Amino acid sequence: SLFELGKMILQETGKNPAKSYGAYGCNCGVLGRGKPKDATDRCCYVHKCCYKKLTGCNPKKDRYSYSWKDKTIVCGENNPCLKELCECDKAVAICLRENLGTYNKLYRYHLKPFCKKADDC
Amino acid sequence: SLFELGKMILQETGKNPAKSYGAYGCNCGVLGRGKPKDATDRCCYVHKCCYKKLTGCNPKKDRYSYSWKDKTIVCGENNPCLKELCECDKAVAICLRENLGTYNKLYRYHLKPFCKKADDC
Ligand SMILES: CCc1c(C(=O)C(N)=O)c2c(OCC(=O)O)cccc2n1Cc1ccccc1
Ligand SMILES: CCc1c(C(=O)C(N)=O)c2c(OCC(=O)O)cccc2n1Cc1ccccc1
Ligand SMILES: CCc1c(C(=O)C(N)=O)c2c(OCC(=O)O)cccc2n1Cc1ccccc1
Repeated sequence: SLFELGKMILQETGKNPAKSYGAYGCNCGVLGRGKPKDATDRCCYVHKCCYKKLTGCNPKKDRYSYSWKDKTIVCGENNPCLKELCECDKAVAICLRENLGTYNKLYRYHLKPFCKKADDC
Repeated sequence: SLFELGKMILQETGKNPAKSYGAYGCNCGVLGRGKPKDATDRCCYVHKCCYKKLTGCNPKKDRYSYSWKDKTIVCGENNPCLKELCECDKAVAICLRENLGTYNKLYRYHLKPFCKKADDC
């Protein structure tokens, strides 16, 4: 669910998830996908496409189990779809931390309606 | 949809919706409901309970028709669920504008794990 995603982003990046990523670029936060503005935006683009493949469950509301061992997100879920969901969330949290170096505050509250259309997932 | 909701909030409050309300208190933004911190937070609490009473239409993705006539939000929508959805969004936009006087910047991006569980709607 969005709860576990938010905890993951806070654990990996150390940043408030909705502040730094609630409306970043054309893909982070609300209002679907668009042409990525930068590397951080592409993390959210990939993450949204990760959600679109979850054909057997529901990413926004389905809670899953994960652990924080050796400063690493570990998805211990036995259910295959929840496990696939947890790995989507873990990937974007790692991706967002890995691209903090090119984070641009000018994209933090980006006017998404004027974004160029995105390619199909 | 979030498009209409965001535009309603801007027209009523004069504030940008994601920057000022994308994460406020315990109820504004994603991550569900919680014990509200103030009157602004309670607007989003009531708003989410309003969404729960809807009759099948998707509050996030479904578009509806409304007009800004004589500085008033008018829900001309005729579909019963989309009309109620429009009325939910108009209510929170008015609520946030009515309570701007106690808008506390410290509750912006309020850490959402912080919050106590909310009462049932
Ligand atoms: C980058 C963070 C993010 C999403 C992403 O991880 C992303 N843009 O991919 C995402 C999101 O994406 C899933 C989807 O659109 O279905 C939907 C809604 C909000 C979304 N926040 C903001 C947020 C998440 C969790 C706690 C607090 C704020
Ligand atoms: C689409 C929702 C939205 C914003 C978003 O949700 C978004 N683009 O992120 C946003 C906005 O940005 C959030 C922020 O700056 O706080 C600023 C101002 C208005 C904003 N409307 C309403 C709107 C946008 C474009 C045309 C007509 C109405
Ligand atoms: C108060 C603003 C708000 C929501 C509310 O109005 C609120 N928390 O009640 C809400 C929201 O709530 C509906 C729900 O949780 O299903 C879900 C996701 C984002 C939400 N933004 C932020 C936003 C909305 C529209 C344009 C730009 C930013």
